[PDB]
Amino acid sequence: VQRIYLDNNATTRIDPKVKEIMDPFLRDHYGNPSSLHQFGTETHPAIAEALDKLYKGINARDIDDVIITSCATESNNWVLKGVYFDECLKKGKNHIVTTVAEHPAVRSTCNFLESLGVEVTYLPINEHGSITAEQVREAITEKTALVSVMWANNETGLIFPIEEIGAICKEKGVLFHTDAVQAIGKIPVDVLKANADFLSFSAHKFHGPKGIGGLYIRSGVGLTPLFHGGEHMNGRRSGTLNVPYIVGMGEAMKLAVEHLDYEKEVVGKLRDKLEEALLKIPDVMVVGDRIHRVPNTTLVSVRGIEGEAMLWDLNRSNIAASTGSACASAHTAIRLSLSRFNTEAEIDKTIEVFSQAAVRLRNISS
Amino acid sequence: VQRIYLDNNATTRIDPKVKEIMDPFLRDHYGNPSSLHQFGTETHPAIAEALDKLYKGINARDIDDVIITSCATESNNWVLKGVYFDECLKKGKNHIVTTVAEHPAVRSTCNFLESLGVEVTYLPINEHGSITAEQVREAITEKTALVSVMWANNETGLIFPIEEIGAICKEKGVLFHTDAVQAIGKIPVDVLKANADFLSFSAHKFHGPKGIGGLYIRSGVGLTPLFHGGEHMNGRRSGTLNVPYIVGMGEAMKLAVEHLDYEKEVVGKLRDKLEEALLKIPDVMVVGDRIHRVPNTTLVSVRGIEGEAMLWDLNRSNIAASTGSACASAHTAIRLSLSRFNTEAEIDKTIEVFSQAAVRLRNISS
Ligand SMILES: Cc1ncc(COP(=O)(O)O)c(CN[C@@H](C)C(=O)O)c1O
Ligand SMILES: Cc1ncc(COP(=O)(O)O)c(CN[C@@H](C)C(=O)O)c1O
Ligand SMILES: [Cl-]
Ligand SMILES: [Cl-]
Repeated sequence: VQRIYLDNNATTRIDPKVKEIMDPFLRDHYGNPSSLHQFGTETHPAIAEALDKLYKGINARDIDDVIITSCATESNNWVLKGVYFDECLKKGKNHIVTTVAEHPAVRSTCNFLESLGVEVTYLPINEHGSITAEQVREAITEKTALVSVMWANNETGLIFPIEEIGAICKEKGVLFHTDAVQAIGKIPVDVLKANADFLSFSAHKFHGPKGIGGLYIRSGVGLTPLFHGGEHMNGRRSGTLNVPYIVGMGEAMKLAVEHLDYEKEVVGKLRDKLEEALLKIPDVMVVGDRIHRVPNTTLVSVRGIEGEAMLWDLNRSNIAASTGSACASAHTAIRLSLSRFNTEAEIDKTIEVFSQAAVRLRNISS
Repeated sequence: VQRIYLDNNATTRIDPKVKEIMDPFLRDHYGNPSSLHQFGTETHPAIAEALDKLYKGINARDIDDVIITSCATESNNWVLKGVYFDECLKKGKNHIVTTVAEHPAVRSTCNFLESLGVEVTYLPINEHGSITAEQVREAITEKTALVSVMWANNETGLIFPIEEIGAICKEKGVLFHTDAVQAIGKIPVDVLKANADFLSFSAHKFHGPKGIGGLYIRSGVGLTPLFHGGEHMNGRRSGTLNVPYIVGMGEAMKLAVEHLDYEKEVVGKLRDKLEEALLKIPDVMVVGDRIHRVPNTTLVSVRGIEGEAMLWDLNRSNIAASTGSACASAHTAIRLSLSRFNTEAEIDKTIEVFSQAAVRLRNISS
């Protein structure tokens, strides 16, 4: 059996170099880095190289922190609730502005904060598919504690006017956070260009293991810890370090940025090949803008066929893709998200199987 | 080089069967369980067997939840802060009772809760080395939201009068939580005998990977989530599942309980061998009770030699142990904590190296 994985915005395959670099810390070098003997200290070099790969991966400065978390969801919860106790409760700024397209890790936590009496403006999405950057400008009152905007959307792949919103947040003097999970590995990420005080990212989206993530914190920005115990990570996130996953996530970061040119020149080209081959068929239109998109994702709608149906028939031919709410009723569309491991042959066969399914389910609808 | 690891209360070695069972989910079966295609569903059986190994490992019922967390520190933070928003803020019960020997993951979070205006009684430790169970009885006011007591101490190995305290907490109708990290693998753990509403445990203490843990929640007990997003784990802890670490932690639980008789009949006997061989030398006395201790840990003090000194000289001979504050100034003592992989030969050589060091540093003190 030869199956084709086109759902890399749900999770990615661990790169062999990553599993490679992780194995020894699951095998013989199992010491706790917080220990003082050679079993602990023995682990510090590889840890430092990992963190340096991260700093250099997002262009963070040695003055800043790149705290290692359990996942991007922990990073988002820690940002929202931390700036809640920090600014909303203890500085009055009882307002947070974000988008309606944020991951449930953001939207749901902001919903909890509304439950705590916080006023939140969820910025409406336009027809182009992204935020204007001026929506936040007209949105920032004088009691906004934070602006949170994802770097790129997980369903549509649409990049957002970050860097611009970073400049606006610097101007009005307000905290800036970006869920950058779908940006790492796809497009370059610069915390300094973005004027971001907080940045989130999850490892299993650039071919690292699930269950580890990272939160970037600019120098001087305070964030009341989500994990108390105050021993690890300058006290900001307690708990024994996931040494293996840390190392492998450093290597996953490195390999991810070393394939950026490959991601746009090759992976994006296969995206254009598949997508363009797919809209040559009756009633199918891509959801959202096509120009400012991450190279690897396309989200297309189909005739009078729900997304889950094409997911089922595609699954029966061993091709994996997700759904994605689209335009209006929702109706659910197909999200196909490539990676650096897919080939053109897989793409041709995905167009074959796709068209066969389209006329199959489309004909059976009568 | 042959080095001897006697710091299993800091972390343990991943059992080969665990790395074995984990490998495929780092290799070919990398799908996100939240996905609907065969890559996601393909992972559900091994996940279910893992969770069943956990439930059966702590004698939890199918009605209860055993939520998978990032570590025991996340579990403790989630318990304290969750019952804070649940009971202290929204039921007035602005009081929490715990011990002074709790892990910093507990004590530090309770310190944060005091910062939020919560009254906390940190129960004093006695000369026997444990809590009375009646200390909580005389401590439970009518506005206590929760009692938190570790099952066994990480520095001394002393088991605590759990089950008794569980009965007291059932009587006065108050929430009961136990940090059971040092109990798993060492002694049997029964949530039903303990009348515990919340139980914490970390995986890397029974030969699983660092960076995954578990929190047991009795049926009907509400706990406002620390991770919002509400997709995973009945919504109580969002974030993509650490499929590999979940599987391996299930197997680590299983193998841990299948070696309980070996842990007491063999590992405890090697503990008694080393410890008894060690107090035959001048001014050294074990810290705390010797009867009700986990089979694997001993904490001994030495003459006029700080603990860190013996740690250094032992490290130079490639033997790993930790410290542990003891009695009075502190002075710091030696914590040696065994595992199921140590042999008698290692113990004899640890007594040799130990005595040589004792007279070495002891003589140089003049
Ligand atoms: C009782 C107890 N609870 C919780 C923890 C922390 O577990 P995590 O790192 O997975 O959150 C520990 C670690 N102890 C080690 C640090 C020691 O005592 O040396 C512990 O002994
Ligand atoms: C932008 C973004 N942030 C955060 C997350 C969650 O990451 P963790 O599970 O490591 O916390 C995701 C996952 N997306 C997947 C679920 C999807 O869109 O299908 C995401 O796309
Ligand atoms: Cl918090
Ligand atoms: Cl909370």
